[PDB]
Amino acid sequence: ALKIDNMD
Amino acid sequence: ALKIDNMD
Amino acid sequence: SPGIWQLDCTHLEGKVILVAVHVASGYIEAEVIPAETGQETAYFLLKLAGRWPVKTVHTDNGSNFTSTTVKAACWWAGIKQEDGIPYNPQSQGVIESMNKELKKIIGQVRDQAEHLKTAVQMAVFIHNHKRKGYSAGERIVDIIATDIQ
Amino acid sequence: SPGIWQLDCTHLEGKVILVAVHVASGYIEAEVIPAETGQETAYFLLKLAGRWPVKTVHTDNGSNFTSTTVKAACWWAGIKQEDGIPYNPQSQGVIESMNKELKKIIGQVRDQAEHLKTAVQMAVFIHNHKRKGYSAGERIVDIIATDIQ
Ligand SMILES: [Cl-]
Ligand SMILES: [Cl-]
Repeated sequence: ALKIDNMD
Repeated sequence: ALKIDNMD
Repeated sequence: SPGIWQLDCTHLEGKVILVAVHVASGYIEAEVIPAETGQETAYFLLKLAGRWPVKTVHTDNGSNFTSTTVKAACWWAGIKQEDGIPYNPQSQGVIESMNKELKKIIGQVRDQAEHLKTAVQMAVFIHNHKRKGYSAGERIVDIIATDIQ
Repeated sequence: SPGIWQLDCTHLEGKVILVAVHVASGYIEAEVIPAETGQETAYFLLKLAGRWPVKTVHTDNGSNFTSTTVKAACWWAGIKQEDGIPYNPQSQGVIESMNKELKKIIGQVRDQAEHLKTAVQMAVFIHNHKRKGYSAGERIVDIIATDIQ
């Protein structure tokens, strides 16, 4: 999700 | 529950 | 000095952020929970006392002071559970200004995190690494190491 | 020295216990998750780096070494993400003996806790406070304070 905690 | 993390 | 911590509970995004502050250094640890209960507070203090040498905790409100489960965790971990009455009036202000600063930081990082709990740990990191010049993470290690020696 | 940590993942009760070991002291932090994923490992490292000055982490397997989410958390927190190949063969044995010891302690406390995660935090507490005589909690503070000065 392009987040540090969920790069998907 | 008489447990340290749940005394009920 | 070295073993005294204070609990603090603030709200954001419809959830609760529970914080433990090491009073002498300003170093903090925090977690996000859906609501503050004795059971969650007790588990949080068990985590804290396995990580730092926690002698006394000033609880954040009378419900967590009274809670049998918080008392059980404090007994298990060898912590003196105390009230958190601001006998020194400057204390209310210091905690309030901390919660304000933590929420500011959370807003600054919030778009880098899917979950609030990630943003709160980013805020914990920035708070504990900021130099004031030593940081609060430096000051708590120095204080505890001085106590050990 | 002061900033090197190693990840370790062990299984109990159908769940996973993720552990970070500060290599020079033997101090540990741990959590229980339903299964080891890059996202959970990344969040765990972000917590750890907000609490201690983590310079390098030796990851526990090639999946968490490769994970883009673990790489992102390590970039965010300023950690050098490394492999955890036991170039010193004595390492496999030290980690394995640690997992055996932690499971033994979990078993000894397990009936005082409703949830496994509480028993694991009780084991973390007993492990970090045990005097070997200094405890691992004393040694990690000693080591980091010496580094700061
Ligand atoms: Cl609440
Ligand atoms: Cl797994």
